[PDB]
Amino acid sequence: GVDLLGFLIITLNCNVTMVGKLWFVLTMLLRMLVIVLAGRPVYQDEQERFVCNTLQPGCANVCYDVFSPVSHLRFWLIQGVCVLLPSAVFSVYVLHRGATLAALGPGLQVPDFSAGYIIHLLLRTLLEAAFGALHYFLFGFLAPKKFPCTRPPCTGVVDCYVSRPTEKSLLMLFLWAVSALSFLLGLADLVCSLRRRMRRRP
Amino acid sequence: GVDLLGFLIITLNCNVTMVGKLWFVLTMLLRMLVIVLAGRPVYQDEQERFVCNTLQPGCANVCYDVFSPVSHLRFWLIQGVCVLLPSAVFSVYVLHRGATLAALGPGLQVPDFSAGYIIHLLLRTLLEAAFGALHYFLFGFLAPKKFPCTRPPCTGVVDCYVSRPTEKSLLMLFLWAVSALSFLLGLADLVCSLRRRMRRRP
Amino acid sequence: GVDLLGFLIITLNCNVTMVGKLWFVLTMLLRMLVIVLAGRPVYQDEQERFVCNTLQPGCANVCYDVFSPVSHLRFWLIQGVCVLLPSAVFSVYVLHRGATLAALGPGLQVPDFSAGYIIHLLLRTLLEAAFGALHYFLFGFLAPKKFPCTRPPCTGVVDCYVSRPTEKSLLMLFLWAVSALSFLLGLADLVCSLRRRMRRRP
Amino acid sequence: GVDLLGFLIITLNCNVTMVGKLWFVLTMLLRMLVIVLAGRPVYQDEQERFVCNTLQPGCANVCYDVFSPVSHLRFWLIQGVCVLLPSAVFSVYVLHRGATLAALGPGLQVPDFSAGYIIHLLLRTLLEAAFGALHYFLFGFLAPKKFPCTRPPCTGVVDCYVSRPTEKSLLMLFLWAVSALSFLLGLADLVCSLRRRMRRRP
Amino acid sequence: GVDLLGFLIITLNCNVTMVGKLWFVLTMLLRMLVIVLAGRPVYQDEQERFVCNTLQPGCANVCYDVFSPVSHLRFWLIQGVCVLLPSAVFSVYVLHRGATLAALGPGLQVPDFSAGYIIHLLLRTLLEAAFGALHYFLFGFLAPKKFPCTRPPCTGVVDCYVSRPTEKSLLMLFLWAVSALSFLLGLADLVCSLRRRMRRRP
Repeated sequence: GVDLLGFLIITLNCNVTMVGKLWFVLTMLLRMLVIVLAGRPVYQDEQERFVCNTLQPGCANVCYDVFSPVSHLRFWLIQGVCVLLPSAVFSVYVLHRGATLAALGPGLQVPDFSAGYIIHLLLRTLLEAAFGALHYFLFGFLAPKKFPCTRPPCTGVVDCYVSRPTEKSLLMLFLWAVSALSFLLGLADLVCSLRRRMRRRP
Repeated sequence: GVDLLGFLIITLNCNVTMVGKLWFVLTMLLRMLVIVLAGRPVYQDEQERFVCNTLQPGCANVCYDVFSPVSHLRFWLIQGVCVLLPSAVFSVYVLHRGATLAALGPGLQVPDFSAGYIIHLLLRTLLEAAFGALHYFLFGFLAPKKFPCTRPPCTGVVDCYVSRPTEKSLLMLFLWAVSALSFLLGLADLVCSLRRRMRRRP
Repeated sequence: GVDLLGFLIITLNCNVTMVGKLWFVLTMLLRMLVIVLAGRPVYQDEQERFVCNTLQPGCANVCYDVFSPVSHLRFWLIQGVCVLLPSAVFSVYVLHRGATLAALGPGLQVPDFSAGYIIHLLLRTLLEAAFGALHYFLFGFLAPKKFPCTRPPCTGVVDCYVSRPTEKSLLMLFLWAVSALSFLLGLADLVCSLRRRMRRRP
Repeated sequence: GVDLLGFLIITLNCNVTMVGKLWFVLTMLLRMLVIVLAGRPVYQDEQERFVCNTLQPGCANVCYDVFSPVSHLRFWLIQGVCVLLPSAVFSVYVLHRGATLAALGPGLQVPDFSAGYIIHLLLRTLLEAAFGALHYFLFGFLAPKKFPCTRPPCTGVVDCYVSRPTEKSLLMLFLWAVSALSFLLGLADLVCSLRRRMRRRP
Repeated sequence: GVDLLGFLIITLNCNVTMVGKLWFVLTMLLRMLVIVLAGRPVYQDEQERFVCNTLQPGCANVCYDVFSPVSHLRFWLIQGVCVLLPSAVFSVYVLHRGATLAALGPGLQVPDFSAGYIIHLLLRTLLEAAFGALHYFLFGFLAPKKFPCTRPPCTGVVDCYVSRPTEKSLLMLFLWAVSALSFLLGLADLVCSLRRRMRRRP
């Protein structure tokens, strides 16, 4: 005996575990906020102050283009969005299936969206290992200090100096630690919400 | 027997299909977020580091002005806004026609806004083909690496070097793939929500 | 027989026409979003790359200061805010007069805020003609391509080159078209919501 | 006979006058939006283009540091936040005292938070005169056009040119007018909500 | 006898004291807003205008990298996020335990989340002393005005000039004062919400 803004929050809370909620808080307060606020200013002058020891115009542009085919700030952003996509698709599905069932009508009788949670957890877990492997195989662990350049529109070999590599290496380690910690939180929910299912099935 | 914050969400959910909701999520989490967050920093120094091999002041300004009459970041933003406009006009219309009917008053009796959905889908689908054609005929597929300039306030032919073309070409391909995938989602909803209409009409 | 979050949306929806709602959508999705997102990056380097053919320090600063006493981005922002102010004052007034009347108490009995709509429409319409006239008399229709400078801390006449004038001229024409189209929407509501009033008064 | 999302808006609306609501709208739509959106771009290159007629490195840095100990954009932001703080503390107090009283329980019986309004108005009014006096005694009314510098790491007296002083002086006058107009709105509410109190006390 | 959007706000308000609410307002209106809005522009050109008295390319990059291993803006942001994390975890826990208990069902009967408040307060208080100690031992109290550099890719000892140190020193003192004031607010809530607990236990 509740209103429509009643049994529309219980039907979404009772189908998600506390571990998932705290994972959501951790993944949106320590990952999607640090990247936007403290990641953009750091990588604002990666090309402006990429000083190369040369004088022929155009050597610096190609040298920088060869040095970094794609900066890892965009890699972090893409990985963060692709991790959060399944957590939104499932929420939309739950809302659609919960707000349409009350229209027909008949101490609560909330639906049971449990079979749609394990698949979501599996997809989210699988989407992180591939991204971690790509991160390791593309960017390594720490940024380099100087780069040698040989692609000639210019004459010779030009050694260029990277800008503020220590802070970049610190931020990379921080994000690595955050992702590693968040992987275990999502792995512990799949092994706990699946052993709690076969128990309640005589 | 529901309140006003009751039969004001069902009357908006029952008139939109799950395909449309997931298209909305995809078009606002992978298109309107990537452009704002990762598109602005990339195109921040397109003119600052457009190095030209010349010394007469003023050759660089006109050469850049001839090179790019309009950058494609603004094109992407305009296309994204113009695609989402019909999806907001219909929502406003539904809210206006749903919150006014309950004022008069008489196991639910929700209205049927189905004839106003096919027209919206047709307009949204038609608004994307023209923009795709314009994108292909204006910007091509990949960015160039060097530009020749002849418009003289300066003396001769000046070859200028574009800044970070590889990352720009990667982002353009990503956005092309996203738009191509989103077109089929909007096309499959029109062919499914129209065959499901003539069935329920004896 | 509704709650307080009941007859507090009808009392605000029944007093505003569909034309006004779609005008609100149009002038907040195509005017206040384009200016913020695509207007700031364009006018970010108007002074940084205002190249002048001189060598005496300080000629460029005064030449730019004489060239543009006030950029038109701030003009657009001020006009946009001053247009939207009346649409918020009336909403605040309606909420204040609707949430205080239900406290006393006595198939609905919603209030009639119609006399307070024509005055709002008249003020909003009058606030746009003056701004349009100021825009035409201050900035013209197209940006110039080069500027002559004579105010001497420097020696002679210095011709400076403006940065990316074609894109600026395209954006300003787009904004002109948007404002011109929005003026007629606000003019057609005053002539329709006033002829529909004298009819219902025997 | 209302819900909790019922007698939680009347208990906040009935304790605030229309003058206060319109002052809030004016102070958050014409003061906290202009500063953020149009104040940040103007003061973005105050140091980048502070051209000084010298050649010894380091003279420009100290000359700029002596010229502007603190820019007035931060002064405006601090004043704006410190003005709005009392208007939020009182709202939090009202919510806390209104949501806890309905738990115990017993044509409405709304509480009377009037003695807590005059003190808030007095504090808000007193917090603006001091800031106005500080603004006048620190920044004056109009920005200067050129600055003489004598603090030597360099040799001699160096005259530097300020960047775009006319637009800065226009924005300063606009903000001065806005603050002066807003002071009277807060002064007229204290003299009206206090004469309307002794009347209703036989 | 309330709805679900009823006994879901009382169960969260009655478990938090007014001191905590005003601390939240203070630590989100004077700490998380000043840093984002007035902290980013100040530290935007810390490396761009770090002038060094040398001519060999690459000396400036390493000199700046040695001078500031990590800027204190990121330190402030990390400390602010880590302070607010416990205040969000507890809120999520309260919502989860309050929205699930009403599903089963049985002048109010709100739960008592008091034992879960002292632990949260203790963790939040302990998380600030360590950060304050780190701030003192890493950045001191005032920024320096000039830096000597000896790490050679360059020849000799190079004295570089910091950019706008006075404003940085003023902002750092302001943030120090804000943090010091906020520490006592969180300390006085633990000593008051613990003496008020043993009283109500015969």
